[PDB]
Amino acid sequence: MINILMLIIPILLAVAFLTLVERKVLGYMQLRKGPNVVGPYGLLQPIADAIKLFIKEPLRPATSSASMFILAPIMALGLALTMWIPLPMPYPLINMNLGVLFMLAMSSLAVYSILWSGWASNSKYALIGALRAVAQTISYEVTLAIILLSVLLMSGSFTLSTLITTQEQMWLILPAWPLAMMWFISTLAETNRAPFDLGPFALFFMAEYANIIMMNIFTAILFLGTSHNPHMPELYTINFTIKSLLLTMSFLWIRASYPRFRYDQLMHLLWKNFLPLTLALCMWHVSLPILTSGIP
Amino acid sequence: XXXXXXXXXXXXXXXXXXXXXXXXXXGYSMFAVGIGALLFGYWSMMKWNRERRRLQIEDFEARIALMPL
Repeated sequence: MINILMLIIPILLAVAFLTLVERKVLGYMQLRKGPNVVGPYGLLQPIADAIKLFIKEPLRPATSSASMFILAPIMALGLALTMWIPLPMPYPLINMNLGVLFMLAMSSLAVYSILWSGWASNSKYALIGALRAVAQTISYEVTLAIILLSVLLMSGSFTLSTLITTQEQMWLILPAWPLAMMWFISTLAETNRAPFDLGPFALFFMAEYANIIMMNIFTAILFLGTSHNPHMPELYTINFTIKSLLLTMSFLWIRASYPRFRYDQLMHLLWKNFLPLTLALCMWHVSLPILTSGIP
Repeated sequence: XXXXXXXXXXXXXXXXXXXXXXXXXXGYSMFAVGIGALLFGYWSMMKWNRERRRLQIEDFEARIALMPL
C-alpha cells in the first residue's frame, strides 16, 4: 500500500499549481498578464506561496478555544483528500461497495469546515456571516442528491466503476440535457466564489481549491466518458485529463464573467425556482426505466 | 506663418450605433435541437440497456450452471 501517497502528494501539487491557472487563464479573460517575473512562465510561484505561508507566517488568534481553530483545518483538508479514494479513474484505490453514497457523505460532512471556523471567533460580528456561508452550501446539497439519483436511475447502481461501462457509445449529456446544466451551477455553491461569496487560514485555500478539482472530475464521470478500453490503460489516462481540464476552465469562467447573485436571490434561484424544476425532471426519470427497459 | 492644431473628423466615428443583435438562436428553432437531443438521447441509451440484458441473464446463468461451487 504505497498508492495512497501517490494520491495525496501529486494532488497537493495540483492544488498548489492551480495558483498559476487561477490567475493566468483568469488573467487573459481580464486582458492582464499573470505570473511572469517569478519563473520562466511563473512556474516557481506556486511552490513559493508555500514557503511564504507555512514556515515564516506567525499566528495571532482571537481567543483560541482549547481544541477548536486548530481542529477545523484538519476537517477541511482531511475530508477534501478522502474524496479522492472512491473515485473510479482507470482503476480505483480500495473500491467501495457503493460509490456515490460515499461521495455525497464526505461532501455533506465538509460543511463542518466552515462551521467550526465560525465558532473559533469569540465575536458575534463573524458568526452571522459564517452561518450565511453555511446556508450557501447546505441548501444546494438538497438538489445535489436529487440530480445524482436521476442519473443513477437511468443506468447503473451506486458503484462508480459501473458508470464508466454504461457510457460506451454516447455521453450522458444528451439524455440528461437539463440535468447537465444543473451540475455547472450547483457545484459552484461549495465555496467556489462565483455565484455567491462569504497559517491555518492558508490551509483553507489548500482545501477549498481541492474541492473545485473534485467537482470537475465528478462531472466528467456522470456526464463524460467517450471510451473505456480495459486492455489499453494508456488511452484512457490522457483522454480523461483533457475532459476534466475543460471543466476547470468553465469554473474559472463564472468567477470572472458574472457578478454575485445576492444571498436572498440565491434562495430565489434555488428552492423557489430550481427545486420545482429538478423534482419535475426526477418525476420524468422515474418513468424512463418503466416506459422503456433500462435496469442495471 | 502660423501653425496650430488642425481639425479632422473624416468618418465621425458614428455617433451611437447599436452592436447588440440576435445571433445563432432564433427561438423556436433552439427547442427543435434542444428537445431533439433529448429524444435522440433516450433512444440511444435504452438500446444499450437492452444489450446489457444479453449480458445480465448470461451472468446469472453462470451461478445456476455452477453446482460444484
